[PDB]
Amino acid sequence: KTEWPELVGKSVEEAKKVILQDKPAAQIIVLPVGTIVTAEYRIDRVRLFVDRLDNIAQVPRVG
Amino acid sequence: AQSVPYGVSQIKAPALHSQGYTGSNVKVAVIDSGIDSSHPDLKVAGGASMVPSETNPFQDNNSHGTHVAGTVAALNNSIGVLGVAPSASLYAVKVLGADGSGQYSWIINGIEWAIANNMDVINMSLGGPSGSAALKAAVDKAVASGVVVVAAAGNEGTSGSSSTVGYPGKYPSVIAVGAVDSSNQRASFSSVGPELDVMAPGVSIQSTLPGNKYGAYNGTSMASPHVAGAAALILSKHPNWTNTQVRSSLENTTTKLGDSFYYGKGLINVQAAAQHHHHHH
Ligand SMILES: [Ca+2]
Ligand code: NA
Repeated sequence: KTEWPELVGKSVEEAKKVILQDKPAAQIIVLPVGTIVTAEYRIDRVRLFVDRLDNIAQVPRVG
Repeated sequence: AQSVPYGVSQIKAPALHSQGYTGSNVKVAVIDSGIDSSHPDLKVAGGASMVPSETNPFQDNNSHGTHVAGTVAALNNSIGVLGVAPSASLYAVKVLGADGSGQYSWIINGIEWAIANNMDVINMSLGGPSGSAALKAAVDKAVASGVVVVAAAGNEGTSGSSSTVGYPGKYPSVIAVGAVDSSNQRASFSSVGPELDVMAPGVSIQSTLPGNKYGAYNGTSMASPHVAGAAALILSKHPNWTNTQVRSSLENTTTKLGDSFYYGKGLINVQAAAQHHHHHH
């Protein structure tokens, strides 16, 4: 599993819990939706983009 | 002893170096997380930070901008790696904080700094899935002003028939760069779409890291600075060529790979780009 479309619209807390069940060594970083980010590919990372309510606003994916 | 990372050889940069051209006097802004100016294999000529809480552009608290900078311009000496354009005048334009993210306004402020400071080339190893009118206006302004603007295509892989190229790569004024490996195969993560322009090496790319280190990173972020460095080599051999001409020289001399949706025009070849007459190999 490398993408979690079912997490869009969930809280950031639930998303973290679910991703760590699937990928327990994941390096999770929470960032604001609508920012620009580095374009390097990190197999261990999952960025979580949240809206101003701290809900997931983009499909989480590995990279 | 110095090592030449495979991707510098793969794009044929050593052919320009043997002609005597290394990017001298070309100003390249690395619009990114900063550049560690204390690295002995980098020479940073100047810069500025647009990140409100990280005011020193010469401190890279992430590592990414230092790695990108080394692919553009790591020094030609007896240490570390060799950059594509090892004599380029390298500018650290910090618009991303330690966590690798920045606000659109910070990126635009860095593009505006680059225009005001007469940069010849901008590298943006960064992106997001949405544009903004203000971002499009900043990149279009830089190009109208004569700057070669290069960006990573993004690492969003495929999504059926949909484009997955991010912004600012996706804007027509920006050269969007995808990633291949040493066999010229597209990296599985490399974004795709009709906005993909050219490819460059983006798998297991050795470059400079903060605190006098080196390491291999992956990404369209790694591919983009091969093209920004190639633009600086081309301008050092043809200092009057416009950004329009530099862009066309790179596009018109790629080694064609697969379908353009996945590979754009193919792998850049800076030896062929820097000739007067251009064709694909
Ligand atoms: Ca060196
Ligand atoms: Na583009």
